Order: sequence, then C-alpha cells, then structure tokens
Amino acid sequence: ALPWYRVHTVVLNDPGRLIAVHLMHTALVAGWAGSMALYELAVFDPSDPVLNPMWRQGMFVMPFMARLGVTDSWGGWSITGESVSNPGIWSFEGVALTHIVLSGLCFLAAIWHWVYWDLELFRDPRTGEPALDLPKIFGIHLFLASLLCFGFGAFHVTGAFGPGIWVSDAYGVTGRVQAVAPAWGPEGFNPFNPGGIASHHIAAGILGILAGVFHLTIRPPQRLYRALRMGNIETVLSSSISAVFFAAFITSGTMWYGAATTPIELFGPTRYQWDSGYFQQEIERRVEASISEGLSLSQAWSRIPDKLAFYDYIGNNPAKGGLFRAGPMNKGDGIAEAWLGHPVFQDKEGRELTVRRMPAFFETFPVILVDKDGIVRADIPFRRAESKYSIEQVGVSCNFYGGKLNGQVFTDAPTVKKYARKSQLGEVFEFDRTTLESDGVFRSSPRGWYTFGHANFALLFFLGHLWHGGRTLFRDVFAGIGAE
Amino acid sequence: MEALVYTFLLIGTLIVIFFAIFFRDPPRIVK
Amino acid sequence: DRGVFDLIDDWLKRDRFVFVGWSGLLLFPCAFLAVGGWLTGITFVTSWYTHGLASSFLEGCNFLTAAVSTPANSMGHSLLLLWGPEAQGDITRWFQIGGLWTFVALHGSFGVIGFCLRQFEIARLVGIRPYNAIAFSGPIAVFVTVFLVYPLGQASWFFAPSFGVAAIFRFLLFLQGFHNWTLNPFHMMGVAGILGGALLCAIHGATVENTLFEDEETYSMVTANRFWSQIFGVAFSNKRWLHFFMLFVPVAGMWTSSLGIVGLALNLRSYDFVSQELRAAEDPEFETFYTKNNLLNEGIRSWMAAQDQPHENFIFPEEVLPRGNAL
Amino acid sequence: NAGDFGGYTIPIIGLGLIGATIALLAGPVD
Amino acid sequence: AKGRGWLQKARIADEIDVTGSQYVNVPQYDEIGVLPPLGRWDPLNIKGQGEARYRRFVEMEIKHGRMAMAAVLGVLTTYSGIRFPGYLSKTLDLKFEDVPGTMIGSWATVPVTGWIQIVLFVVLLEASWWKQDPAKAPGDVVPEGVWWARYPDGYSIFLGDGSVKTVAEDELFLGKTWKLNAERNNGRAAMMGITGMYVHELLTGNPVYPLG
Amino acid sequence: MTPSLSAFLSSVILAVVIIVIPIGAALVFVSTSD
Amino acid sequence: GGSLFSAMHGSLVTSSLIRETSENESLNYGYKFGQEEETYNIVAAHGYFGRL
Amino acid sequence: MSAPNPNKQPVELNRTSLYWGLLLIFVLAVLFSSYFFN
Amino acid sequence: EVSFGAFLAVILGLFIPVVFLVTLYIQSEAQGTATNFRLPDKAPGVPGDRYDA
Amino acid sequence: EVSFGAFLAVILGLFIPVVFLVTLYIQSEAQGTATNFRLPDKAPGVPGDRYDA
Amino acid sequence: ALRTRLGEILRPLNAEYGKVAPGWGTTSVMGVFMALFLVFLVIILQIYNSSIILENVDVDWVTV
Ligand code: CLA
Ligand SMILES: CC(=O)O[C@H]1CC(C)(C)C(=C=C/C(C)=C/C=C/C(C)=C/C=C/C=C(C)/C=C/C=C(\C)C(=O)C[C@@]23O[C@]2(C)C[C@@H](O)CC3(C)C)[C@](C)(O)C1
Ligand SMILES: CC1=C(/C=C/C(C)=C/C=C/C(C)=C/C=C/C=C(C)/C=C/C=C(C)/C=C/C2=C(C)CCCC2(C)C)C(C)(C)CCC1
Ligand SMILES: CC1=C(/C=C/C(C)=C/C=C/C(C)=C/C=C/C=C(C)/C=C/C=C(C)/C=C/C2=C(C)CCCC2(C)C)C(C)(C)CCC1
Ligand SMILES: [Fe+2]
Repeated sequence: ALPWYRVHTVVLNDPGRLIAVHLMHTALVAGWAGSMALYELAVFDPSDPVLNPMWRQGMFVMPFMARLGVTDSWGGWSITGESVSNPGIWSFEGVALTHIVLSGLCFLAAIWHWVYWDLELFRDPRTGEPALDLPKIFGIHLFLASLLCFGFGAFHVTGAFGPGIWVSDAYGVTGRVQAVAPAWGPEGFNPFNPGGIASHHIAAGILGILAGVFHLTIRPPQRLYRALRMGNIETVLSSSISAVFFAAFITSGTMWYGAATTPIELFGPTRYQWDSGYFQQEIERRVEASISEGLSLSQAWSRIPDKLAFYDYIGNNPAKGGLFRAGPMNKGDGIAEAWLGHPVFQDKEGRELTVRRMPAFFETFPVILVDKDGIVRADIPFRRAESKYSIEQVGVSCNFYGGKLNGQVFTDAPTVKKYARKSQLGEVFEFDRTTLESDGVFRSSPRGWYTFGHANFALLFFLGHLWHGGRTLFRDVFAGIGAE
Repeated sequence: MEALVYTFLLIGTLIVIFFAIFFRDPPRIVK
Repeated sequence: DRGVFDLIDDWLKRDRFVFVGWSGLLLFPCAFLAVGGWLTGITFVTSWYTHGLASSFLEGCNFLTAAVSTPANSMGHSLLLLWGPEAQGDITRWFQIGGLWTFVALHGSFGVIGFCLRQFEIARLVGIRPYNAIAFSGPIAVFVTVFLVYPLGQASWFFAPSFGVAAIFRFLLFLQGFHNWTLNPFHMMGVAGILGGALLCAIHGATVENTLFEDEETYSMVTANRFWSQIFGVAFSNKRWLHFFMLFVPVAGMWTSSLGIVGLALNLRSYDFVSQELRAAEDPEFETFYTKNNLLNEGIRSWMAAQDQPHENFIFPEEVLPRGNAL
Repeated sequence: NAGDFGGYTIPIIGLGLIGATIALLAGPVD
Repeated sequence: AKGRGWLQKARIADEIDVTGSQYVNVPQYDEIGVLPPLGRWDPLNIKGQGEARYRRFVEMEIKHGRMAMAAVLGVLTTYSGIRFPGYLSKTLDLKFEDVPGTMIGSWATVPVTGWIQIVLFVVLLEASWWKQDPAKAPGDVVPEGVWWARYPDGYSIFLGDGSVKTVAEDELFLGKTWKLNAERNNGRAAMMGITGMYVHELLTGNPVYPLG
Repeated sequence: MTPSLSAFLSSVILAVVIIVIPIGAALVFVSTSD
Repeated sequence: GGSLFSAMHGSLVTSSLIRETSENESLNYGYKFGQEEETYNIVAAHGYFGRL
Repeated sequence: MSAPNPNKQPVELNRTSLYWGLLLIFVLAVLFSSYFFN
Repeated sequence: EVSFGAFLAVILGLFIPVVFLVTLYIQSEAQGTATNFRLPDKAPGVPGDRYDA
Repeated sequence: EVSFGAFLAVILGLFIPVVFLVTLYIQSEAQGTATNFRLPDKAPGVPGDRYDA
Repeated sequence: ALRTRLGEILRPLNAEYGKVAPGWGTTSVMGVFMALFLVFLVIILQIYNSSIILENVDVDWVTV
C-alpha cells in the first residue's frame, strides 16, 4: 500500500533501522570518496604543475585533499612538483584506501543495526514504545561536533598538532601547505584571509561546546516543544535540511567569488579575476617595474612566470564552459605546453595596438585592435564582409616578447591575424590538442562545476525544507481533513 | 550509431504510448 | 488568552477585512515597499546614469517602456543600501546609481517569503494541508533564480532583469543571444510544464462544465472518463490524482527551468552541439536549423552589445558586425 | 613526511583501542 | 536582611512532562570510579580484603592520581619550553630558562635545597594541613574555609537572563559525581601517562617520544 | 569607526527604534485593548 | 494565468481532501471512481482562499 | 534483537504509475540524449 | 567521435529506472495491489477489494 | 583503443540477466514462494505451508 | 527488546523522553542569541559585499 515515493518511511519510527540506513548512506558516501580519488589518481598527470595543474585535468576530490594538507603520493610525486621520498600512510592513495576500508566497515555495521533493530536502548521505559529523546540527542551531537570543530581549528589548521592548510600568495604562484596562525581581529572576517579559518573554528567550537553543555542540561520549553513538534523526528529533518541548504548556498558563493578556502592553485581562477584584469594588471605592473630598472622589453617580459601568464588566459575562466561540455579543461583548448610570449601589435605608423579582450559573456567576439586613445585602427572582418580597416589593408606587424617566440617578429597577415585571434583570449599559449583529442570548445573548471552542483542542490533542498516543514506542522491532517 | 539510438528511443516511446492506451487498467465503476 | 504573547496571537489571527497573522508583520511592509518602490521608479526615477536610458513616466516613457532598471555595472553585487558607502545617505544619488532596483528586489524577495509563510499560516488556521505553499514555491524558485541567483553568478546586478515590460523583453532576447536559452533542456521542461498547465486549466474547465448534471458531485466523472478514453485514448479516473496533476506540471515546470537558470548564472549554458559545430566547420555546405540559430545568436550579441552594455564602451565597426550578406 | 606526529604510532594505537573496545562490549549481558 | 531572596524567584521551575503532568524519574555505577566501560574492575578483589583495607585503596588511588595529573601537566609544560620568568636560584645563578624541561634534566638541575622546600610543603600538607578525616569522604582533605571549588547537590548555576538552575549530583558535566569520576579517571590515565613518559625518556630522552 | 561601519550601526539602531519597537508597542496596545 | 489557475485549483483541492485512507497509504485511494459524494471539503478550501 | 519487524510494509505501484514512469524515463532520455552525445 | 561515456549515460540512464519501475509493478501484481480500482486497505497490509470484485 | 561495443557486451550481458533474476525473486517473495523450505502445493496456485508454521 | 553492553551504557542518555521546562522556559535568552546571530550574519555579509569597509582589512586575495 506504500507508494514508491514513501518507501523509506518504514524507518521513521524504527531507531535501529534508522541508524542502519544512515550507516548505509555513510558507507556509500565514504565508498564514493575512496573510489573517486582512486579513479582520479589513475588519470592524473603530475609531470607539470605549472601549465597542467589539477584544475586543468578536472580533479574534483584531489583539491579538497590538497587543501587540508595531503599533497604527496605513494608514487613519489607531490602537488607542488617536489619529489617526495616517504609520505607515510596519509598520501593520496592512503587517504583513498582508508575511505574504502571505512566504507566496508560502515557496510558491516549497517547490516548489524538492520538485523538487531530491537534494542532496549530505543525503547521508552515509561511506555515501551520506540522513542528518541531528540533534544538530548542534539546536545550530545552538538558537543561532539563542536569538539571536532575546535580540534580542527586549534590543532590541524594552526599546525600545533597538524599539517596546516593550503595557503598561497595573492596571485597563486607560491602555494604550499603551511600552519596558519589564528587572526583574532576584524581581519579574521576577511574571507581571503586564511587566519580567519583557524580563529573561526576555535571560537565557534568553544561556543558550540558551551551550547552543547546547555543543550545537555536544560530541557526545552513546553511551548517551544509543542510549537516545533520536538517529539517528531520529521521536525529535525526539516530544520537540518534548512541548515544544509543554508551552508550549500554559502559554499557556492565562497567557491564562485573565491576565498581562502578555495585557492586558485587547487580550483583554478575565478571569473572575476578575468573581468577586472586581476592577473593582467599585476603582469603589466611587474613589466613596468622591470622597464624602470633598465631592462629591455624582451628581458622584462621574460621575468614574467609562465604560471602567472597562464592565469591571464580566458580558457582558464570558469565562466567559459558549457553545461554538456563534459570532461577536463584539457579536453577543450588542449593541454598547455608553453607560453608563446606577449604579442605587441603595431601598424605602419608605429602606433601600439592592443586587441580588445573577449568578455566571458560572448561565445564569439569580434577581433578589434585599438590604440592608446581607444579608436579602432585595425580589424578582422566578419567572414566575407567588405573590409576597409582590415589587417592586410592597415598593415599590422606583431612582435613577441618572452615565451618561446621571444624576439621574433611576424609581419605577414595570416600569422598576424592568427595571433590577433589568440591575443583576444589573453596570453598566447601553445596547446597539445592530440593527446586527449581536444575539440577546441572551452570547458569549466572544478570551481565552475562545484558551484553548479551545490547551488542547484541547495535550491532543491529549499523545496525539501518546505515539504518536510509542512509535513511536520500538519502531521495531524496530512492523511486528509474532516468533512464539514 | 547516434541516429540508431535516437530512433530506438523514439520508437520505444511510441511503444510505451501504445501499451498505455490499449493495455491500460480497465476502469471499473464502484457499486 | 493568558500572557501578552497570546493576546497578540489572538489579535493577529482575528477575522477582519484582511487576514494579518504573524507572517503579515513581514509580508505587509515588505510587499508594500516593493510595489510602492516599483511604482515610484517607473514614474520618476531615470536610468540615464546606469544604462543610458530614459525609463520613467517623467521622461516620456509609457507603461510598456518604463522600468526600474538594474544598478550600474560598476556597483558589482553591492547591496546598494541607502546608507551604504555608495549613496552615503543621499536619496537622489541612490536613485541615480540604481539603488531602487536592489530596494525592490530585496524587499520583494522578503515579500514572497512572507506570502509563502502566510499560506502556511492560513492553512494551519483553517486546518487544511499546505499544498498551496508548495505550489507557490515554483514562483519563488523562478523569482530567486532569475532576479537573484543569475546576477550573483554574473558580473553584477546590471545583468539581472529590470522591473519593466520592455526591459523583460530585452532580458528574453539577451539570454537567447548570449546563452542559447531556448536550446537548454531545462527551459524546454519549463515550457512543457507551463504550456501543459495552461492545457490542464483549459481542458479541466471545459470538461467539468460540459459533463455537468442538470440541477454531492456537480459533474459526471464516469461520463468524463468515458469521453476522453475514446477521444484521446487515456482519461483521468481518480479526481484526487487529477488535481495533484494540475498542481504538479506547472510547478515542476517552474522548478526545472530554475535549475537551468542557475547553470546560466555561471555560463554553464547549452550553447552548442560540438559534433554538429565541428562538422559544419570542416564542411561549409552542412547546415541545420541549430546552425542557423547560432548565426542569429551572433547577430543578437554583436548588434545589441554597444547599447545594452554601454559601460564596456564597445566600438564595433561595420566590418565586424555580422551580416547575412557575408554568410 | 613519515614519522611526523608520532609516525604510525597513533593510528596503530587508535585502531587497536577501537577494536579492543568493540570486542569488550561484544559479549551479552548477565 | 538576608541577601538571598532573589535566588528563589530567579530559580527555574521544575521540569515536567510535555502533556502537563509531573515527570516520572525512572544503575550499577554507584561508587565513584565505577564507570560504564569496565564497571567494577577488581581483578585482585581488594574490596574483599576488608572495608578498612578498601578505604585505604580509594584514598591511595585518589592521591596517586592527583600527583600524576600534576606531574603530567608539569612535564608537558616544561618540555614544551614554557618557563617562569626570572631566576630559580640567584645564589647559584640558575635562571628558569637554563633548567632542562625534561624530567631527568629538571630533576637533577633543580637544587636539592630547592627540592627540600617542595618536599617539606608536601610533608606540611600531608601531616597537618590537608589531613584525611575518617568521617569525611576519601580524598576530601581540604578543610573548610580554604576557598575550594565545591559542587554540592543542588548548587546554583546562572543563565543569560539571570535565571538560576540547581544542579543535582547526577547532572552531566556539572554534577558532583561527574567531576568526581573525571578526577579519578584522569588520575588513572595520568598515572599510566607519567610512568610511560618516564620510561620513554629513560630509553630515548624524549618523554613523549613518538611526538616531537 | 569608519563611516560605513557607523552607517551600519545607525541603520541597526534605526531599524530597532523606528520599525521593531513601534510595531511591537502598537501590537501590545491593540491586543490589550481589543 | 492558465498555469497559475491550474496550480491554484489543484493545490486548493489537494489541500482540502477528506480523510479516507490509512496513515501512509496514497490518498488517491480515498476517491472511488463513480462515487456521488464530494472528495474534498469545499467550504474549507473556500475559507482558505477567502482569507488568503 | 532479530524479532519480526512490525514496521515492514508492502510497496505498491499500479499500472498507471508504471506507464507514467516509463513515459517520463523515455521522454527524459529522448530529451537529454542529444545533449549527452554532444 | 562517438562519445563512449555518453552512450552509457543514455543506456544506463534509461535502463536502470525502467527496470526499477518494472520490478515494482510486477511484485505489485503478485500482491494484488497493481490496480487503482480497488478499495482502501481493510487492515494494515491487507488490500481492499476491487470495484468489480 | 577501448572497444566501445565490448563495454556494452560486458555491461548489458551482466545487467539484463541479473535484472531478470532479481525481478523474478522479488515477485516470488510477494507470493510467498521464494523459499524452498515449504511444502508442495496443496492446490494449483496455492503454495504449501512453510516448515516452521 | 535486546539488552546489550553498550545499550545499558547509553541507557540514561535516552531516558528523558518528553521532559520539558514548563511555560516559556529560556525562549527569551534564545531570542537574544538569535537576534545577535542575525546581526552577526549581516555584518560578515556586508563585509564580504564591501558594504562595510573596515579600518585596514581589505576584501581581496592576500599573500602568505
Ligand atoms: C596507585 C595505584 C592505584 C590504586 C591504589 C588503585 C585502587 C583501586 N582501583 Mg585503580 N587504577 C589505577 C591505579 C590504582 N588503583 C590505574 C593506573 C588505572 C588505569 C590503568 C586504574 C584503573 C581502575 C579501574 C578501571 C577500576 C579500578 C578500581 C580500583 C579499586 C579496587 C581495585 C584495585 O584495588 O586495583 C588496584 C591494584 C593495585 C593497586 C595493584 C598494586 C600495583 C600493581 C603491582 C601495579 C603493577 C605494575 C604497574 C603496571 C607498574 C609497573 C612498574 C614495573 C617496574 C613493575 C581501588 C579503589 C575499580 C574501581 O574503580 O573502584 C572504585 C575499578 O573498576 N582501577
Ligand atoms: C580554588 C581552587 O583551588 O579550586 C580548584 C578546584 C579544582 C576542582 C581542583 C579545579 C580543577 C580542575 C583541575 C585542577 C584539573 C586538572 C587537570 C589535570 C592536570 C589532568 C591531567 C591529565 C593528564 C593525563 C590524562 C595524561 C595521560 C597521558 C597518557 C595516557 C599518556 O600515555 C601520555 C603519552 O606520553 C605518552 C606516555 C606516550 C606518547 O607517545 C603519547 C602521550 C603523549 C599520550 C579548579 C576549578 O581549577 C580549581
Ligand atoms: C565490505 C568490506 C570491504 C569492502 C568495501 C568496498 C570495496 C567498498 C567499495 C565501495 C565503493 C566502490 C563505493 C562506491 C560508491 C559510489 C557511489 C555511491 C556513487 C554514487 C553516484 C551517484 C549518486 C551519482 C548520481 C548522479 C549522476 C549519475 C549524474 C549527476 C547527478 C548525480 C551526481 C546525482 C572491506 C574489504 C574494505 C572491509 C570488509 C568489508
Ligand atoms: C521607494 C522608497 C520608499 C517607498 C515609497 C513608497 C512606499 C511609495 C509608495 C508608492 C505608491 C503606493 C504609489 C502608487 C501609485 C499608484 C498609481 C500610479 C496608480 C495608478 C492607477 C491607474 C493608472 C489605474 C488604471 C486603471 C486600471 C489599471 C484598470 C482599470 C481602469 C483604470 C483606469 C482604473 C521609501 C519612502 C521607504 C524610502 C526609500 C525609497
Ligand atoms: Fe475540479
């Protein structure tokens, strides 16, 4: 008589079988984490962390392992590129294998709790019916969670007894796992300050322990117990679902806008770094500093790191992919091989021309060369349009500085047109489109996919909060009402 | 083989529609 | 009753000309400010300093072209509070930078929260199940994803819809040209739900009125089931399943299309079929209706970007503007 | 990296402690 | 005028059943030190050696566990490098920083005249001041008026609004029996901890040898 | 205290003393009256 | 408006269904094909919509 | 305890619900196959 | 470029829920609950009589 | 080169008969005939009594 | 029901079902903590939104 969408409500009044299905879900989730990491370790290429990082290869669980301090592998390599001798058990493979062993043990524990459902612990001594004292259970679980929250902040993050967390510079070129001192001032509320992570978990953990002491000692008010239906297991389901989508909306914005918990060396750059020219402005700032030192343009642009130039490329923008463009970022433009250098375009009048950069909105953007005033000087016309300001007519030459083509000058129109198209996407790079049979359409980073999954999951969990919230407050009439 | 998959999906949908029309649950009026 | 909370609870639920309740403490001021803020914007407030447009009755716009336009792109995702660091308490500068848009959107968002809470409150007061609140979660999901989630994933509040008739019409063609929103399967599920809901409204109202009893039940369910079984092949036999279905399909259409808008916030769009794009690139004679549509999307993007996004200072010469004469 | 924070000591002692407590509580009462 | 009349009005009312009726209160861990995992773990049956001989062992476990808890905290503080400011012996030019934080290092470097003052303070506490009363509970050696944190049954705690809750002896984390049990168990764990830190130091020079 | 922080504090104080407290007082008055 | 009125009417009827089934049985079994009496409480739904 | 569980309930899916589910799954496959393949 | 993973997504994304629905209906037929033209449950676990009976 | 058709042969060659066996057992449980520790049929269509009542 | 060693241990932790504080209890304290949490959440939102610009904290990527 139970419909298909109500089959799991047999567990609603069975605390022993409720632990069993929760242990089974734990076994599947821990099993997924070990399996996802093992599959990811099979397809990971750790050869070049500069132009082929984890986020270019579609690594999903690997950035979260590296964020908390797991950077070495049993194969002798590390995420930073430095060859490691002995990582111990807590390598990438050891973390993956432990989640598999934990999955099997939870699977066996789920079987025991399913079979031995009728425990005296779940029975109310006054009535003999199955009962769960939910306010007391909340105090136990809040105390246990706050102990873990405090211990994670005080020992793991601060490095007192722990590895620390991933920290980097403002441009993501020197990233490493390092102990982080807590920031107790107003700077701890800067989301990009990693010191806030340590100070939050210590402060919130302490307050949660104090709240756990209160919730383990003081019983709920009678009027609050009746209003919130605290004797019903569905009222905590509705409230936990609400807290769950509340967190998922925050972690979606934190991932999308960037924070200290989502570094660009693990998840890739954000779309707002390309919008504001974040890496571009720093690149010209370092070049202009070298020019004032007396270096020529060739050597000034040669000091620019390839990692910094790779960030200033629209193919690394997470807002450039597609919903059904599956696979890694290397499946798109290709696997990055070498920075080609910075092209400088010039007409026959010595005017320095800059290609107008492509906004993330446009799938295709017109190729336009403008001077320092802002007037359009050269063009790449649309297909067979009647050209008047074309590259051939204007006569634009291109000089490359830095990279592989350092010092080279290209003046023939087909190569100038080809590099003007590549200059529209930011820094010019050479790509291996044959290893993965890359098709040339841009894909999204792990930063883009996480936000899509968790903002959509949070939206769907808002619906579940309304449904399970209504089922709690209307439990008496949910089989129907009386005829009047 | 993509067109084969598309054709199989469309023909399967039409088969499901045929079974839903002609092999439906017969409506019986309560007494 | 006993205690000051109980007198307030009794007064709020008292039968008067309009029900108030506890949700009315949030719904009534927020909804009045959102509607009043919108009527203020379409009458007096311009969009000259944010969009380079006239959008008020004071400037000569009519009801179709007036709007409460989105903030300037330089504002980002600022809350644009009246006391915020942008307007700094200046109500005039607040109107000019588009702060009225965030006023209407934020008070409107808390308004629809209060209305859904009102649906929960009256259902508990009357004693019925809260299915109208679940059905209103469809419009909530559409409003939240389109007016909040989509600009929050984009560059700024500027790319959100502006509260106006013709401004919404621009937003339709903007998402078609820039995201190929019609080719998204989530919008397709939304169209099926919304057109199916209009079908269900028309077919149920016609059937009930045409199977009426000449005067318990007012219409013949047996006759209606017999009619549609022989006309269409299948028919409803359960009246309760028929009415859950009338709830389900338009609400599921709202929820499915909202999931695609979230993807469109991060530009995770269904823009292209890659194999069809690659084959047309190597073979210029190949052409389908999807490839013709991507050509029209390029025409939308390049011809509107100069005026739709005036902050970017796009200067597009006639050579780079796509045309049908150059194929 | 191996040998840091006690090496394999704490995971071995911790796993042995969990296994011993489960075996201690496995028997029936009275 | 007695200044304690506001306490009764600020006192929270007794907890009841949700229906409205009075709550029904509705096991083998009666003695302090008898805890859920092992219960009464008495392999040598010291409880069967006599009530006088068992009363001796309760005070003996309490005293041994109390010094071991202080001893463990002392080594963990000094081996970490935490020191008092100034000099330990201005006559011997012994700064606090010069003395090793290790157990054997601190035991030898501290002067014997300094060690005598520690011992004599313990002797003074053991023989006159903190003497065990046979009528009093085991381990209750602090006399009245020596400003000790006590948790009697029904003692008052205070909430955010100023309301007062009375804490029974069986309350979690706040009752007397919880704190009495936690003193005994932390004393038992530090008893094994301090001898383990001694032998790990004897073998490697590191009291916490795997760590560090 | 920056001007934006002072503006936020003023906004919180203004919300409490113009919206919350007057509406609550009006509710208490009309509930005890009726 | 058709989608609005369809969802509105469906939610109003689904809200005021008269109890005829068990604790977690599907409520659609509470309606019998060919029955004469009303399957939902019309006055309760009308009162809800009037107060809404 | 391994007692007979009293919360065990039979599960029901009538032919109409089966047809609705089959139609939903087939139509969803028809809609999303083009996007998965490209 | 036949996307190998896309073929499994279409096949398994169709086969597995179709299998689940077919398995649910067949055991419903065995229990006599695979019709909506039957009375509500007489007792817990006891389906009501069909309208034709 | 991953043989595309070979993956479907392994997957569908395993999934389809496993599905058929699981569906047959589940409807057998609904009829009370999924145990061999029961008596033979007392009548056509009526399964025999189980060994433990 | 089955009695286990761990079940007897955890028995007092699930023995207070239905026990409530009479009346409004500590709801007034809870409302204050909820109001303080609401103000705190608005603060960290407006800091991230740059609607509250603090003294020398900058919402931008930091070094070390
Ligand atoms: C000074 C040490 C000391 C004393 C006097 C007591 C006394 C008591 N204990 Mg403790 N106990 C101790 C240390 C002690 N305990 C330590 C370190 C632990 C943790 C491992 C425990 C764990 C414990 C539990 C779990 C329980 C007791 C119980 C008891 C009571 C009766 C059982 C008994 O007497 O066994 C004590 C046995 C002796 C004193 C034997 C003499 C010392 C032997 C020879 C030590 C063996 C060598 C040792 C490992 C050091 C090695 C050095 C090497 C060079 C030889 C009594 C109050 C029961 C109870 O709590 O009642 C209130 C009970 O259930 N004890
Ligand atoms: C006014 C006044 O006076 O009122 C007083 C009253 C009163 C009640 C006294 C008060 C109190 C409370 C107090 C004093 C509490 C004190 C607590 C204290 C000091 C308790 C330490 C435990 C240490 C343990 C368990 C160690 C075990 C460690 C073990 C088991 C080890 O094996 C150690 C180890 O190294 C080895 C051997 C090998 C290594 O590989 C691993 C590790 C490192 C693990 C007040 C309120 O404060 C004030
Ligand atoms: C028993 C045992 C064992 C073993 C174990 C194992 C080996 C495990 C495994 C495990 C595993 C191997 C698991 C896995 C899992 C997975 C999962 C769980 C998945 C899921 C998925 C999903 C859920 C998805 C979905 C989706 C899709 C498809 C699309 C999109 C959307 C989504 C995402 C939703 C050992 C020896 C150790 C020990 C002893 C015992
Ligand atoms: C924003 C703002 C605000 C608010 C304000 C408000 C609240 C306002 C209101 C406003 C309003 C509230 C207005 C209104 C208006 C109205 C109107 C404008 C109307 C019109 C009408 C008409 C036109 C009609 C027509 C018709 C129809 C439709 C149908 C039938 C026929 C006839 C003809 C009758 C404040 C102060 C807070 C401050 C900040 C800012
Ligand atoms: Fe109707």
